[PDB]
Amino acid sequence: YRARPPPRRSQEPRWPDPDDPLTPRWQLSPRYAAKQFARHGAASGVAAGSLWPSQEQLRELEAEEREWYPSLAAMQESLRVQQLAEE
Amino acid sequence: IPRPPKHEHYPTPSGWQPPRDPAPSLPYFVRRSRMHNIPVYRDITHGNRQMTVIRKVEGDIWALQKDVEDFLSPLLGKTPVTQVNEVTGTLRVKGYFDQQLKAWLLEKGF
Amino acid sequence: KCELPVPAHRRPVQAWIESLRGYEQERVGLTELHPDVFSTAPRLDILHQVAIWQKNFKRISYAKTKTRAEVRGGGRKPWVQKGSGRARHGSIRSPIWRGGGVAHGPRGPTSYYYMLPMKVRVQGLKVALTVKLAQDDLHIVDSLELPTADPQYLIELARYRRWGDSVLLVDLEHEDMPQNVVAATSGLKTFNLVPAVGLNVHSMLKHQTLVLTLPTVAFLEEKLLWHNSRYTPLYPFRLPYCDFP
Amino acid sequence: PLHKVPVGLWKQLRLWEGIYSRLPRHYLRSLEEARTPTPVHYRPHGAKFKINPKNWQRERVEDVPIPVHYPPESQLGLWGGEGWV
Amino acid sequence: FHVRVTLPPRKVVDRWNEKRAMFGVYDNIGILGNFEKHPKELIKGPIWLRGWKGNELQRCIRKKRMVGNRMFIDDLHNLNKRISYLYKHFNRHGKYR
Amino acid sequence: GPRALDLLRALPRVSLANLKPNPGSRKPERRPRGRRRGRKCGRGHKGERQRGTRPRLGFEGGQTPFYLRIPKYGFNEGHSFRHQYQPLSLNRLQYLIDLGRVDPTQPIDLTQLVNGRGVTIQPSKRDYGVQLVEEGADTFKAKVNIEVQMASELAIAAIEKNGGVVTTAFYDPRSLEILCKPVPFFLRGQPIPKRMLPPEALVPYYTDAKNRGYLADPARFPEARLELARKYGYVLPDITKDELFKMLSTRKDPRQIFFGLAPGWVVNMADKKILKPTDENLLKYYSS
Amino acid sequence: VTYFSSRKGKRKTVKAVIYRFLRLHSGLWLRRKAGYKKKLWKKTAARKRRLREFVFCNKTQSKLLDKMTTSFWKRRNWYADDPYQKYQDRTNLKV
RNA sequence: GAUAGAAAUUUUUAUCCUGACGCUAUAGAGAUAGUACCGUAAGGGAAAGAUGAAAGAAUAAAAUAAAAGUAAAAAAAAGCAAAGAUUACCCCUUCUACCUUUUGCAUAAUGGUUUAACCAGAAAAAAUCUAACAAAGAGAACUUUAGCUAGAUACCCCGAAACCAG
Ligand SMILES: [K+]
Ligand SMILES: [K+]
Ligand SMILES: [K+]
Ligand SMILES: [K+]
Ligand SMILES: [K+]
Ligand SMILES: [K+]
Ligand SMILES: [Mg+2]
Ligand SMILES: [Mg+2]
Ligand SMILES: [Mg+2]
Ligand SMILES: [Mg+2]
Ligand SMILES: [Mg+2]
Ligand SMILES: [Mg+2]
Ligand SMILES: [Mg+2]
Ligand SMILES: [Mg+2]
Ligand SMILES: [Mg+2]
Ligand SMILES: [Mg+2]
Ligand SMILES: [Mg+2]
Ligand SMILES: [Mg+2]
Ligand SMILES: [Mg+2]
Ligand SMILES: [Mg+2]
Ligand SMILES: [Mg+2]
Ligand SMILES: [Mg+2]
Ligand SMILES: [Mg+2]
Ligand SMILES: [Mg+2]
Ligand SMILES: [Mg+2]
Ligand SMILES: [Mg+2]
Ligand SMILES: [Mg+2]
Ligand SMILES: [Mg+2]
Ligand SMILES: [Mg+2]
Ligand SMILES: [Mg+2]
Ligand SMILES: [Mg+2]
Repeated sequence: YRARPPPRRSQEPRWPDPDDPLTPRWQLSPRYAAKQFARHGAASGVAAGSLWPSQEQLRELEAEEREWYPSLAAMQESLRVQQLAEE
Repeated sequence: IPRPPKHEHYPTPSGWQPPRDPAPSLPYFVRRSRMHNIPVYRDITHGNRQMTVIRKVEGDIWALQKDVEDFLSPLLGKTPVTQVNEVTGTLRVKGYFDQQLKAWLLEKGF
Repeated sequence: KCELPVPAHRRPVQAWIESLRGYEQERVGLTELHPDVFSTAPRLDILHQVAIWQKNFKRISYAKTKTRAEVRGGGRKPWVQKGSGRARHGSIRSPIWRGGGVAHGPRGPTSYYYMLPMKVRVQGLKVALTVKLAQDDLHIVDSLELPTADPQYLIELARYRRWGDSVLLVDLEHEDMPQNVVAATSGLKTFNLVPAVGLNVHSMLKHQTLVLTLPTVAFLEEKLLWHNSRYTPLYPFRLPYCDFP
Repeated sequence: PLHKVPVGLWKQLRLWEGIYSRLPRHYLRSLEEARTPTPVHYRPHGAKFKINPKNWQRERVEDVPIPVHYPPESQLGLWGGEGWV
Repeated sequence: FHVRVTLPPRKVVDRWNEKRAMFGVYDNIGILGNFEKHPKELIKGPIWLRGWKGNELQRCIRKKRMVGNRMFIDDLHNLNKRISYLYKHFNRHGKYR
Repeated sequence: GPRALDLLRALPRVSLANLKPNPGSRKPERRPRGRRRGRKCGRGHKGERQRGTRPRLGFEGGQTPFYLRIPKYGFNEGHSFRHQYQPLSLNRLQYLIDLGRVDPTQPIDLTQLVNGRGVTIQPSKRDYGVQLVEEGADTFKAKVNIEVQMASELAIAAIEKNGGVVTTAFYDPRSLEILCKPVPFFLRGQPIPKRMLPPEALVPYYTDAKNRGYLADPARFPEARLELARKYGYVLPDITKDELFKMLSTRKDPRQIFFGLAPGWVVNMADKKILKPTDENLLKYYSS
Repeated sequence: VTYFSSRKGKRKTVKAVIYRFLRLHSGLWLRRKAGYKKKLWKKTAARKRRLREFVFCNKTQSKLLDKMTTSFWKRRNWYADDPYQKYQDRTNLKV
């Protein structure tokens, strides 16, 4: 007898149909498109501009990091107040 | 794993000493590990059984056992209890003698 | 001549190179085989683990008997416990009763999936090749060509050379297998053609004779000797590595 | 034997065939959009991230709407989006 | 305990059919294939049991998670009762404890 | 070598019909059948033993359990938020260099240690990097530019004796996961993010010059280095006169993760090309 | 103790043990004396000192607490400025 | 207290290769069938098939003649029915049925007329045994001061009065 053809993982990009109701949810997320670019990029057929946060997203990122993560000057002066207070 | 770089002086500061260029004229042979260290290890069972294991041995293992027996005889005053596993090529010695064996095999160039 | 560095304390093992273009076209050269693959320790118990593993790693049973909960009926007490004069029962579907379920039976599709560590599987291939070579069951064929597509040619060729009852023919790649060999072995049961990637322990022990092609021999030594001096996988090797594409 | 399409999607696929398919697109688009209504009973918290008073650590917080029952009597009038709790 | 009085027709099993000759051919696809496909990507069977193993409780839980929404009404109920009984038996019963 | 291969020629061929497991590897299972394991099956006689309804684990029969009569004290209070540092010994650092696992010609940081299999970092288990310990300070003869997340007085002194450079830098768990496993990150198709500042608790450690902090004022390093040389009585080498001064003076921006890379860059490994942003807001956000 | 959970099927832990015990990597467990905060004016100076001291647990108690907690709490931890960091490993134990 | 238990953040390459270390008439669906039959009603719900190429070969043919139960062939002092034996079946000598439950049962304590079919130990945290590789192991995510990965060794059946909803 002759053996069956070996199973090989194709290197071509894949794109499931968004309109198919049976497609997995994780295969339509924006993270999947970015992963295809990091896998192939040239053959992925996705604009490289989608990898950076949009203006609406950038404003959200700017506010969240500012309000929660303080500045080095604020941290340095905050510790001075406590050191003076305890002393 | 990269090969160890050549050093102008031996042994290296970490104690590593490369094998001798010619193969020693002895029946048995002890291969180095994939990390280029002597394959002598400790092993503890039941929490109170202490054993030393010599792995990766090719050739006449019984020659290795006899050379170990008279090497450790003056230190203990008696022949140590050993197990020979020819199907694997592993000599098992009852007790913690890993440091003494590693120096002994290093002098013989394995 | 062996390409990968043979260990200093040992020497390579050698075997004849044969050709299938003729009945008497045997011993047409000499090839060196790496000692760490074709001359390793004869581990006949590391073959048992791999041979059993290839048999009980994809077995998914399909036996599911219905316990007393899944039976159709028997939701009522058959008779009052006291005063009837018979043994007390609580359902007519208990395992005691005739039509009842199974107290302890095969439950649902059961999967037997366990993966041996990779270095044991690699060690399984090395010992199988050494056993085949040590018992004169390994023959090296140069480029694996046949004069004709007639399947009777292989039958008489194996009979003349005493290649046993079954012969396993290998090739480096699927698309590169010549038409004469494919058509000759497609009509035979004891003679089978498998690509180099489809080689394993169970196939070797099934067929009494193993035939390796010279390009495949270099392929096997390159793949099997890489595990001796490798690192543990930080991430799976399908991902890019510095010196392992 | 199992269903090829999950049971939860049977109602959604009911709209894609038959008379429901010929319905005007603008009506269907508004129907499929299930936006969260304005909170009436429960009091939401504005911040998406909050600091645990016991733990003194940054943690994520999410608003979960409180289910409310709308009796059929409500459909005849204007209750402002509220009902029995 | 009465046994059959006639010899049954002996089963002529051929050890060299297509299934047995090609059995376990590509088991080493990962080792000899640049590690592109794990050998667990050749298992044929249930969706929730491809490359997975467990006891009876972990199997029933796993089945409910993946294909639970695609099961029939009666099968969905029987699975729930099986999970509850196994949960009570494994934790609240036994000898070693 | 393998003299057992000579014996295999005389013996018959090895096939599936004659295979035996290693003796002792498979202990046989005992089933409750027969006189020995029968009529009780190893359970007992009546009670909660034979009927399998004995109480939970740690229940002493109505009496207050041992684990409930001990007063609560905080041993694991907030353990999930305490920082952990994997220790690296100079004995192992010397061992790696001698075997070629790492090289002193190229600057060494956390990434190079991981690729050398020296230390393994699990960001999930609240690991904030590698701390340098002084276990092998006496026999350390290497000259490296090593960057760690915590250092000791003797470990710093031992390296500076040979003429090395030691610097401590803080890595956020979001950044530390990227740093320890760079290749998996580059396959996620996301821009390289800025490295976050240390919290208020860890500001003094990385700001003082005694710890060779990355955020410390460079003007106070030379006087701090000489104090260690005076304290341990070793002559301080003039590092500016060595031919590897360019390599030994290499550092990272506090907002920078890798060597020579910048936040906002996208590494397209398939095409072997590096992408850079152009918008003013994108450049400002990734550089502030 | 929940040997098999109903969500993931893994082995759960008892939160009572961790809130009042410390496990050293050598297998020894650490605990406080019972009654070290109750009626201090009544007890003598020596008795109060004895109740304020950390104590070890014997084999049965140590073995019992290992089957009540999962394997996450038996790992090797390298805390910064940990007072018990030097007590993790045993030494000079001739058994 | 019993126990309950997330997320941020990560991973997942397509089609064929689908069949069976699943059962064979007390098994497998309840099924030859929700039909007979028992209930006013909701509801409960079975047993049942066997010749051969041709029975348009029924002065018809082949197959085991093997379960308990009877017939061929009723019984002859004496005893847990048997053993030691013996020229000889008894006669002689020696032995307080079997399980369960108990401090202790031939007990006049429990259960069984006998036969066939069916009916009851199941889980891998720590450990021991065997092996791979070893200051590192694992085909990612973890464990590491001789350890890590893989295999093998494990914890039953029948039964209440009741409780809640429709
Ligand atoms: K039935
Ligand atoms: K249990
Ligand atoms: K017994
Ligand atoms: K009675
Ligand atoms: K009784
Ligand atoms: K009885
Ligand atoms: Mg051990
Ligand atoms: Mg029922
Ligand atoms: Mg009822
Ligand atoms: Mg009942
Ligand atoms: Mg049935
Ligand atoms: Mg047992
Ligand atoms: Mg069992
Ligand atoms: Mg009995
Ligand atoms: Mg009993
Ligand atoms: Mg009792
Ligand atoms: Mg009480
Ligand atoms: Mg760790
Ligand atoms: Mg039937
Ligand atoms: Mg039957
Ligand atoms: Mg009869
Ligand atoms: Mg008598
Ligand atoms: Mg008596
Ligand atoms: Mg009594
Ligand atoms: Mg008793
Ligand atoms: Mg009686
Ligand atoms: Mg009684
Ligand atoms: Mg009776
Ligand atoms: Mg275990
Ligand atoms: Mg109640
Ligand atoms: Mg009621």
